[PDB]
Amino acid sequence: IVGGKVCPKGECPWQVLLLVNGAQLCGGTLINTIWVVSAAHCFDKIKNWRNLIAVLGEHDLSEHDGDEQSRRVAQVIIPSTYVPGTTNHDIALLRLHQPVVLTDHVVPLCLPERTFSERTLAFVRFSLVSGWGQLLDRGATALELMVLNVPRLMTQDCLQQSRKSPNITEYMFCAGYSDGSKDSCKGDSGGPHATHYRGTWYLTGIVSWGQGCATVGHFGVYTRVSQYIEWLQKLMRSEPRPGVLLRAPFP
Amino acid sequence: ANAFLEELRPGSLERECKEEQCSFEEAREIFKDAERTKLFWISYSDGDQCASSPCQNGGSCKDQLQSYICFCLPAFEGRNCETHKDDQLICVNENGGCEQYCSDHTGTKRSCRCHEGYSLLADGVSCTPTVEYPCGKIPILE
Amino acid sequence: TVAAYNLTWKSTNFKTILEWEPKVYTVQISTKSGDWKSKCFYTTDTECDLTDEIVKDVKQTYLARVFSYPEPLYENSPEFTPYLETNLGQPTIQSFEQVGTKVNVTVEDERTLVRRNNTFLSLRDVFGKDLIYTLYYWKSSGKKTAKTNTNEFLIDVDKGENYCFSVQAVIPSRTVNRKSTDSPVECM
Ligand SMILES: COc1cc(CNc2ccc(C(=N)N)cc2)c(NS(C)(=O)=O)cc1OCc1ccccc1
Ligand SMILES: *[C@@H]1O[C@H](CO)[C@@H](O)[C@H](O)[C@H]1O
Ligand SMILES: *[C@@H]1O[C@@H](C)[C@@H](O)[C@@H](O)[C@@H]1O
Ligand SMILES: C[As](C)(=O)[O-]
Ligand SMILES: [Ca+2]
Ligand SMILES: [Ca+2]
Ligand SMILES: [Ca+2]
Ligand SMILES: [Ca+2]
Ligand SMILES: [Ca+2]
Ligand SMILES: [Ca+2]
Ligand SMILES: [Ca+2]
Ligand SMILES: [Ca+2]
Ligand SMILES: [Ca+2]
Repeated sequence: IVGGKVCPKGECPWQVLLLVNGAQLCGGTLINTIWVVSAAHCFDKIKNWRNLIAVLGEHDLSEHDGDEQSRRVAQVIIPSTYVPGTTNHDIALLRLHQPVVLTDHVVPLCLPERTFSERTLAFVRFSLVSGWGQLLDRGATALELMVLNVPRLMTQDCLQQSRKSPNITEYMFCAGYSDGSKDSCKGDSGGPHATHYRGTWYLTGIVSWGQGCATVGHFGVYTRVSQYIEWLQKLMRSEPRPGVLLRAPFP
Repeated sequence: ANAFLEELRPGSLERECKEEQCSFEEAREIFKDAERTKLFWISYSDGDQCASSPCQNGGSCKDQLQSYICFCLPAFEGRNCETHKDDQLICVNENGGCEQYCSDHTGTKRSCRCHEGYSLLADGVSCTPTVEYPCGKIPILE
Repeated sequence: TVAAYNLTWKSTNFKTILEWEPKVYTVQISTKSGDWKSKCFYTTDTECDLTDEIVKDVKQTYLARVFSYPEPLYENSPEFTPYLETNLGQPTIQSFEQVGTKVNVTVEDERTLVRRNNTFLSLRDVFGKDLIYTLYYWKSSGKKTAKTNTNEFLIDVDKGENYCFSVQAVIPSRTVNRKSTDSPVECM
């Protein structure tokens, strides 16, 4: 996160930290006790699939406390339309080996219904993005969970307001600033773009890609979660398949 | 207007334009100056656009130059107050006033729903948590 | 389906209607950092009244966009700041009393679409010191002018001779649309 602030411990309870072989890999979003939504590109270079770990209730990566809970990721589901090294369909559904315990520091973000997300949430102007990603485009990552409020743009506006690169599909949407001051960044990939509406937060986006980080003339791009609600729900009701990695058809 | 021999009398705006309808020449015969006659004539001859009573639902019309402006009562909008504010209870309009989910229904009124972990209150619009840790709420802020 | 175009604001005394071409739509309005609000749902008119939305804060800058139906095709309107752009209506001379060598000319404090409590605020209520009125009066072949910060003029008159008056509502700080049209003429 470029240009944001530390999320006070406990005010970003659905945020997830993903680690491979103990190394920081990406962010994610808890949506119930056993499922986590993250970005598919986070897994393009994984080799030891039995070494993915999801940590909840994390905040400061330099201190350990009782709010932290770790779980092996039993399954990583990606749309079978996603292509490593490309931008479209950047989403993944992760099944934790064991459910996490819901506490004051670990709570799931609501997965909304498709139409509510399309016709209402899509027009709430600001949403929060968060992660332990880079603080500067060139820079190193953050030790404390960082959060940033960003305004959403309809795609026609995003393109018109951007310099002339992957295409913004209907499975994406832009959010942020083009003045070069605020954006999420690479290490924030897979983390939540959460929208607040009438007392409740809902998952509307996933940190996905962008030109550099907070590059002038560009906006961050996020997976448009409303297009995957049925996909995520059918899968969540599915039986655990052999092997960690699974590719499920989409639609 | 002009009646038999009235034009022998010097011009009088009251008698001819107020108490009567005066043409442009009678008006010019009064102000004499062209720029003055036009300034007077532009309004005098405009007409009252409110004549047709365009404002609906108890609105109040205010005439302008070749146009009007409708002032409406609270529950109305539109150029002519033709829009009923109390008839916009659909899901696309402010989420049907629902706290969470909104379902339109052709003919009848819209219904509101809630996400798992919540339940719809008796007001038909609000949702309340049924679990201790419902999704979307930040415990330490609650 | 084709995207609306030539979106134009038509505003006077704050009655604000968004118009467009060509002759099913839905309009959304917002301030640069507020949520988007839908208006004129699936209307087949090529216009939409937005008065109730903009009078909530006339000092704000709104942006509107017209969606089209047979993300949706849409077009943005120009930005619109009521207070700096709503056209002042045609004023009216309310009265003029003479007192010897002077004459008081009073301009009517016209109502606007801006609501506050159970009422409509006047043009004065909304602009305060920002609004002045100009007077153009004559008898003689020349014209004269006087300006005022209130809704009243106090001028000198040569006894006996007849006078005619006309007023204009003006907001001097303004760049564009700074003067209303001339009021109807009124004479003694
Ligand atoms: C999923 O696709 C991409 C993800 C990421 C890394 N993830 C990421 C996440 C968020 C943002 C940001 N919001 N500014 C920026 C970056 C990157 N950037 S990288 C090479 O440094 O890792 C690129 C991606 O697409 C290819 C591409 C090519 C050219 C221009 C744009 C995109
Ligand atoms: C009332 O009169 C006005 C002014 O000409 C007209 O435009 C309206 O449509 C009519 O109802
Ligand atoms: C004019 O204004 C409208 C708003 C209503 O008050 C009417 O009753 C009145 O005549
Ligand atoms: C991610 As872009 C379309 O603003 O360059
Ligand atoms: Ca820690
Ligand atoms: Ca006559
Ligand atoms: Ca006559
Ligand atoms: Ca007569
Ligand atoms: Ca008379
Ligand atoms: Ca004549
Ligand atoms: Ca005559
Ligand atoms: Ca004559
Ligand atoms: Ca008129």
